Amino acid sequence: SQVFGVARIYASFNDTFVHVTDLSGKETIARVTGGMKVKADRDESSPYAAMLAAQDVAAKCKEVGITAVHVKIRATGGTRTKTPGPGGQAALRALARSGLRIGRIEDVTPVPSDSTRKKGGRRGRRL
Amino acid sequence: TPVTLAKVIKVLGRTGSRGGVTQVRVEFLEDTSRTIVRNVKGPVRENDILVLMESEREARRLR
Amino acid sequence: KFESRKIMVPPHRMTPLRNSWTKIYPPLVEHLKLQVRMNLKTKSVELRTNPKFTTDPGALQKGADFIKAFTLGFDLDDSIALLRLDDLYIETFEVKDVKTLTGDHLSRAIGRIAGKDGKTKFAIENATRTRIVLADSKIHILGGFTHIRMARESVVSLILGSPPGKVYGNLRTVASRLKER
Amino acid sequence: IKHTLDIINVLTDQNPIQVVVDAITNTGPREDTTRVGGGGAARRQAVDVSPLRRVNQAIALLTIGAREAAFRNIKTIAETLAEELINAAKGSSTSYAIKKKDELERVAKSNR
Repeated sequence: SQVFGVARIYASFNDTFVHVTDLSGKETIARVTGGMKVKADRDESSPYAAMLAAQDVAAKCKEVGITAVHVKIRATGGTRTKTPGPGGQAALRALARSGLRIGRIEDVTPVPSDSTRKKGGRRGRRL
Repeated sequence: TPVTLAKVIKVLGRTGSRGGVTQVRVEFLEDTSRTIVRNVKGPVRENDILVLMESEREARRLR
Repeated sequence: KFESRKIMVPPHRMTPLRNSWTKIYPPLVEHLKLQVRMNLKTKSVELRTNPKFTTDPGALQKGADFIKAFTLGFDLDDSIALLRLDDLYIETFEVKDVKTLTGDHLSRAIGRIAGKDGKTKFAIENATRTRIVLADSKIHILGGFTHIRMARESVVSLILGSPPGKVYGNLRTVASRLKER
Repeated sequence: IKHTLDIINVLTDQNPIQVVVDAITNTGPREDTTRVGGGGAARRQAVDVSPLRRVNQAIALLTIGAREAAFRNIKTIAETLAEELINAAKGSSTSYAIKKKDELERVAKSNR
């Protein structure tokens, strides 16, 4: 049927990566960023900029002609939050909205068995 | 000039800061299948006829 | 031209699922025009769309968000508003992502986020125009992106030991500076 | 009004009541703007004014333009009002309410 790809969505607290690859992790096909899309420094990781970057990715994949993707959404992992943010959620909303074939939705977040010391100190990290 | 002809079918209430504008549900007169939500300044009863310009514009709420 | 997604059901949420299922599935079937099946054996909700239905590929995503948010413990009507509004999203965090807590420190932190009779939590949801599920170690926020950001500020304020009165002060500050604009 | 209908007769419009009704029709702003709150910097939003208010608005604009034109000249109220109804029964932009109808509709189109 369709040409299957590998979509990889990284969700940092400041950024959203959408990353289309071939099978076996071969080569990068479509790869933009919310940073390179929207010039507002407040809006570097908005769901709006995430949807714009995801539609840019969909446009470049249709330029290549590859339609199907196996999507692997991914949080920061490590020691920061292990659930991918609403940037990845709106990116999935956009890649559904852009009419690309979706093979399989999987949430691959790197979970440590047993973590080391975080960069928060004893107090807590942020705010 | 596209003169959009419209029909009032359902009033939604009184909105605006001053409480003056009206949200109106609209049966488009030329094509029945379009139901629009518009903002009308003035007195409107049911089954009235409006004269819009754009059938495609919709505004959510007002303050 | 079918498209099929499956989502698992935990038994913790399965009893409200089997209770309110009669209100859950018809707005997906009729008001959103999606094909909805349930394998109660594997506890799997199966959302598939057909050539019969309206070709709205975003409606399948919003239905998956509907079933996922109800799976996360959120209410029916909030997830129906997710079916209506697009700008509402979900945050999900852990307690140990922000500050390491152990034993009764975790319990007291959860109690200070909740407050007596939920009065700390509910006053958040009125003033942040969001909805929150406080799971075991998980927090789940549902609302606009600026609004879930402000709820994240409030809950990170609560989790680091700050008293609820300062949270009411910052809460009414953010509410006053947001409702005015 | 009787003098004005006589003038619209003698200015080669055999149907002066139709001249009145066409000036009502051709000078009604279909959509206008209201002053929404907007969050401090109060923008103006295009509302689509009711046709009863379009009648009210057109009659108001015509009477204002005629009262402006007939004031401080030798030319009578009947002649100025007939000139306005003839230049406004068919859109010519030499009358008053044609111009102000155009201004309200261009503010409405600019501000939707």
